[PDB]
Amino acid sequence: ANIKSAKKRAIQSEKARKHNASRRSMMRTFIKKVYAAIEAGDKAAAQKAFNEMQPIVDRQAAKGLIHKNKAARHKANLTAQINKLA
Amino acid sequence: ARYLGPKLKLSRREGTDLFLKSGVRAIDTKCKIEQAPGQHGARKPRLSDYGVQLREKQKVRRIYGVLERQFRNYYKEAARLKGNTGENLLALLEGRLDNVVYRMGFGATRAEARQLVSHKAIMVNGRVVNIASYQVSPNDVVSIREKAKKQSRVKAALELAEQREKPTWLEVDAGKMEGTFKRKPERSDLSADINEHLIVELYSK
Amino acid sequence: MVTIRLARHGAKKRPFYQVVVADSRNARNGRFIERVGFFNPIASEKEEGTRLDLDRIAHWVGQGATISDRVAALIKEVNKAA
Amino acid sequence: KIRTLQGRVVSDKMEKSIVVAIERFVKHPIYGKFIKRTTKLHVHDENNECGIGDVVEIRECRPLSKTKSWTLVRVVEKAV
RNA sequence: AAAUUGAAGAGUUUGAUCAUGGCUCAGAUUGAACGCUGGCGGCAGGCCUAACACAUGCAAGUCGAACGGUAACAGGAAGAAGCUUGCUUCUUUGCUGACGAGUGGCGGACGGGUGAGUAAUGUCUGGGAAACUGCCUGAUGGAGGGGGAUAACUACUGGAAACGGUAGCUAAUACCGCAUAACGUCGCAAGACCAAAGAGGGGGACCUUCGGGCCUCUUGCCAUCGGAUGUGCCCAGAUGGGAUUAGCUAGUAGGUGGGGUAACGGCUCACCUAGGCGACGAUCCCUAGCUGGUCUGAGAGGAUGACCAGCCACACUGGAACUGAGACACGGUCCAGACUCCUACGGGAGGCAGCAGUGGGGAAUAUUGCACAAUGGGCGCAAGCCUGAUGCAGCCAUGCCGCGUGUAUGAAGAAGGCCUUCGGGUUGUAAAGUACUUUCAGCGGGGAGGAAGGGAGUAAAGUUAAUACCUUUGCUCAUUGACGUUACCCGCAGAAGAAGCACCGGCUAACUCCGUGCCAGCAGCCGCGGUAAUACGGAGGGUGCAAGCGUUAAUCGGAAUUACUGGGCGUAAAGCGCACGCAGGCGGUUUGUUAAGUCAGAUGUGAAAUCCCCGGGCUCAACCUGGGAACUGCAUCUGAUACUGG
Ligand SMILES: [Mg+2]
Ligand SMILES: [Mg+2]
Ligand SMILES: [Mg+2]
Ligand SMILES: [Mg+2]
Ligand SMILES: [Mg+2]
Ligand SMILES: [Mg+2]
Ligand SMILES: [Mg+2]
Ligand SMILES: [Mg+2]
Ligand SMILES: [Mg+2]
Ligand SMILES: [Mg+2]
Ligand SMILES: [Mg+2]
Ligand SMILES: [Mg+2]
Ligand SMILES: [Mg+2]
Ligand SMILES: [Mg+2]
Ligand SMILES: [Mg+2]
Ligand SMILES: [Mg+2]
Ligand SMILES: [Mg+2]
Ligand SMILES: [Mg+2]
Ligand SMILES: [Mg+2]
Ligand SMILES: [Mg+2]
Ligand SMILES: [Mg+2]
Ligand SMILES: [Mg+2]
Ligand SMILES: [Mg+2]
Ligand SMILES: [Mg+2]
Ligand SMILES: [Mg+2]
Ligand SMILES: [Mg+2]
Ligand SMILES: [Mg+2]
Ligand SMILES: [Mg+2]
Ligand SMILES: [Mg+2]
Ligand SMILES: [Mg+2]
Ligand SMILES: [Mg+2]
Ligand SMILES: [Mg+2]
Ligand SMILES: [Mg+2]
Ligand SMILES: [Mg+2]
Ligand SMILES: [Mg+2]
Ligand SMILES: [Mg+2]
Ligand SMILES: [Mg+2]
Ligand SMILES: [Mg+2]
Repeated sequence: ANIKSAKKRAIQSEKARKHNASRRSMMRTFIKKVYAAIEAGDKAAAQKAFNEMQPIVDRQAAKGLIHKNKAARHKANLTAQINKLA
Repeated sequence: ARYLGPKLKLSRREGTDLFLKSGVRAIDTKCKIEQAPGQHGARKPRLSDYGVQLREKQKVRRIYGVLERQFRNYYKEAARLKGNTGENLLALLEGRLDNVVYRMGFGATRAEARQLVSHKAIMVNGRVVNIASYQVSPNDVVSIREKAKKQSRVKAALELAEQREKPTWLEVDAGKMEGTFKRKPERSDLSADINEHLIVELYSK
Repeated sequence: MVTIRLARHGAKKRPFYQVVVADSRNARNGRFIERVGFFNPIASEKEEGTRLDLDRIAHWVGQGATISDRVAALIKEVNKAA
Repeated sequence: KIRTLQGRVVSDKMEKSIVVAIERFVKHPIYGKFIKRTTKLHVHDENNECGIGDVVEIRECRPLSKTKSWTLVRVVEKAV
C-alpha cells in the first residue's frame, strides 16, 4: 500500500483474519458435531454436543465474529431437530 | 458603450429635434434639420411598415442615450410589469438618473447630465450614485454634491432649464442644487409624438 | 451523527449561511434533513440578519443532534437579543 | 387498514399458488382514449381453494417465493 | 395585494391565378469554435473529443489523556565544569515540554472525480415487512479475579534494492480463560447459555513499601430495551427504438424439508408437482446512467440531462474475498491480463475518471499558485494537527450585467475626400478653435466587513470533604484575514491611455461613382456578372450592432410541415383488386345490482435549489437573499351513481 496507515491496516486486518479464522473454524467444528449426532440417531450424544456448542456460538456472537441472530438460529435449528427424534 | 459621433445627424435622420444640444440655438441654424444625413438625404424614403417601427424605436433610444441591449432589457421589464407595456417602457426610461439629472436642469443635455453622474458629481439621498442607469424612485432627493456646486456648466444648465417647460413630477431648488423626484411621471406628462405601441409592436413579432 | 450547521450559500465575498440539520457525513452544501434557520454575516443590521427556529433546533438536540461551534454561538447570541 | 386487490384467476395449475389478473381502465397519456391494462400477480393459495375463472380478493404480504409477494384473502365469485 | 392574465408573418413553382407542397428567412437559446477587432470591472463558466496514456509535487490522517518508550531538540539535575564565581558546555540519567520508529484506538466506506456499464439487485412516484445500524442520544445495571503472548528493542546473519532469517526479551484500552448473567439469546416450560478496560485533573484528617492508597470529578469499556440517522429487502405504475427479431424458459415456475443471510426469498440443495413468461410485445438486436430541472413553445408539445442538488454505477481490464457497524474498498489486499518504471540481473515497484501539470486526439476548454482566516469533515479533554473539500487568487470577451473611450460651445458651413446636370450638394458642429469636466486606467494618501472563537487571568453557580479540578455563564487584558496593493473614501496630472465589426437588389433598416465585362467574383432563399452592375471589387455616403461584430455548428420556434389540443386520401402525396373472418375497437332499449372507469371531499406525500409574485442587501444591474404561490402528480380513506365497464 502507498499511505502509511494503509500499510498498517493491511497488517492489522491480516492478523484479525487469522484470529477470526481460527475461532470460526473451531466454532463450525462444534456445530458440525451436533449435526453428526443427529444423523446417527443419538439423543444423548446430540444433546451433549449441543450443550458444548451453546456457550461458544453465544460467545462468538458477543465477540462480533458472528451476529446474535446466527447464534440463535443454530440453537433453534438443532434444538428443533434433536427433539423431533428423542 | 456610448454613441460618441455627430449628434445632429441623429435628429436629422429621425426627422425631429432630439434635444442633443443645449437649446441655446435654433437647431435649423446649426444643421439642415429637415434633411437626412448623406449624399441622398434629399431622397424620400418610401418607408415600409417595418421601417416606421424601427425608426420610432431608434428615436426613443437616441433621445435617452441607450444602446440596444439595455433598451431591449427595458422592454422586457416593461412587459413583465403590470399595466400597459408601452407606458411602462417610458416610465423606466424616465426614471434613469442621467435622465432625472437632466430634467432638474443640472445638465444642458442628457449627455452632459450623464457625465455629471459618471464623474461623481451627483448624490441620491446624500449618497453618491455614479451609474447613469440608476433607477430613481418616488421621494428620492438627487443633488449636486458640494464640490460640484460651483461648476459653471450647472448654472448655465439651470438657466436653460428655467426656459424649458417645467416638469410636474420634480421639485427643484435651483439655489441648493437639490431636487425631489415626487412621483413617476404619467403618460400624459411625456411628449405625444412618441409612438410607444410601434416600439411594442417591433419587439413582439 | 446528526448535526446542526451552516451550509454556505450566497455569493463570492458575500457569504450567506443556511442553518441545516443533517447527517454529518454528507457534504456541507449537500443532502440535509431539515432547514432550521439562516445567518447573514453581512447583514446591514439595520434590519434582521439572523433567524433561528429554536423550537425545532431543540427538538433535534433532544434527539441527540450535535451543534456547530458557530451555530452554538448564534444560538447564544439570538437568545441574548431576545 | 386493509389494502386489497380484486381480479380473476387465469391459472390455478401450481401447487398452492395461483396467477391472478387485475384489469383496469386507464386514460391514454397522449390520445385520451381509455385503454384496458392488465396486471398479472403470482399469489399464494394455501389449500388451493381457488378455481380458474374465480373472482378473488387478494392482499400484499412479504415475499413467499422469487415471484410471490401476494396471498389470497378470500373467494368472491366462482364457476361462471 | 400579487404569483402561466397569452398566440403576427415574409421570399420562392406560374405569363398571371387559386390550391397543394417542400426549401429558405425574421426570434429565442449555447459549456461553443473560427475570422477581424479588443479598455476596465462584478458574477458565472471553462476537455462536449481518447472510460487514451500519464513524469513530478500535493489530495488521509490524528491521539503521549491506551502502551512499552527515547532518537531527534528542548530545557532541567546528583555530578562533570564552561569558571571572568551564577552567566555557563558535556559526560551522563526520559526527570519533563515534546516526539522518530513500534503496538493500540478512531478515521482510510466520508469529502472529491467520472458516466464506461446498466432498458433494471437502476431511477421517479406511491406503498409494504421479514432487518441490521460506528460516532451522537434516553433508560437500568456491570465494570470482579487471572493467564499465556508479541511488535519495538537486543545479538547473529541474507539482499543492489524491495524487504527478510534465527534466537533473545517486554508493555497495554492488543489477545484468551475463569467468575458474575437478565427487562438478553435458545426453550411450552423446567432449565441451559453469553461481556468488559482502563486513562486522566485536583485533594482534607490519616499513613505506609513514597509508587501511591484513600477522597472526589471527568472520560473510556460491557450488557439489554429504545430514540435519531444511515442502509438492505419486497410490490405496483411510469421511465428509449426495432417484428427486415414471435416465440422464450431446467433453478426454469411453484411445493415440501435441510442449509443460508442482519433479514423475506430458488438465496442454496434434495425430493415432488409441471409449471412460469409472451402480441397489454416476451425473447433477441440497437442505443442509454435516471431525476429535480434546462432550452424552446401562448399552450399542448418538441429537444435535452454541463455547471447546482438527489439517487445509481464505476475506480487500468477480468475475477475474488479479507478486515470492519459499514466495502466486495477512488490514493487496501490476493490471483490473472494489458502496460510502465527501478536493478549491481539474482529480483523488485506502480495504476490522476482527486488538484495542478504532460503527451496524444481535437475546431476547442485554464496555473505544476495562496491559505486553512471563514464554513464543513477526520482525530484529540484540549491546545492543536490534517483537509487540491472549501475559501480565494491566475488564465480565456466564453456568457450575463454595469461603466468608460469625454461634456458644452463652435459656420457660409474651412482644407481634403465624394457626387454634380459646375449653379451647388455632402461628409458636417464633424474637425480646428473656445472654454469645461476627470468616472475608469495611472500615481500617492487613508481604511470597513467576512472574527465566531481560542488564550491567560478573574468572579458566581452546579460539584464535592473542600475555596481544588471539571463545566456553564458573565468581566477585564493581549491576540487570530489566504484573499490584500480588499470593498469604499480623499488627493494629483491632464482629454489626456481606451472603437471596432457586419451590412446597404427584394425578403430587410441603408445609394451613388469608378473598375471589371458570363471574366474575376457574389450567393441564407429568389438570383447577380457580355459596356449605365445600388448584387462582383475599391471608394464616398449610409444602415444596424458596439468591446464586440460577423461566419460556422447546434435545439426549439415560426412548421396546422406527424395535426392530442390541431391535417389529410375523386382529379394534388394517400382507399389494400375484392370478399370472409379470429384477436381487438365500438355497440340499440328497460330495470335492478355493483362501484373498476368517471366525479366529490378529506388526509398524507410531491426534498432543497430553479421558474413566478411581493419585499430585503451589494452605488445600479447582473448577483445574493426573506416569505409566498406553484409543483397542474401520486397514494389512502370516505362518499356520489348520470355516463362507460362488470
Ligand atoms: Mg429453516
Ligand atoms: Mg455590454
Ligand atoms: Mg416566372
Ligand atoms: Mg487576435
Ligand atoms: Mg472566476
Ligand atoms: Mg481536468
Ligand atoms: Mg509518535
Ligand atoms: Mg479488548
Ligand atoms: Mg462467562
Ligand atoms: Mg479483565
Ligand atoms: Mg425453505
Ligand atoms: Mg454509454
Ligand atoms: Mg465538477
Ligand atoms: Mg469541473
Ligand atoms: Mg449532480
Ligand atoms: Mg474489481
Ligand atoms: Mg465481517
Ligand atoms: Mg459503491
Ligand atoms: Mg489515484
Ligand atoms: Mg493537436
Ligand atoms: Mg468642397
Ligand atoms: Mg483608479
Ligand atoms: Mg474583521
Ligand atoms: Mg430598403
Ligand atoms: Mg456580400
Ligand atoms: Mg459599371
Ligand atoms: Mg440553425
Ligand atoms: Mg409542430
Ligand atoms: Mg395537408
Ligand atoms: Mg371524371
Ligand atoms: Mg393520386
Ligand atoms: Mg376500391
Ligand atoms: Mg343502491
Ligand atoms: Mg436594491
Ligand atoms: Mg428566492
Ligand atoms: Mg420559501
Ligand atoms: Mg420544490
Ligand atoms: Mg349499466
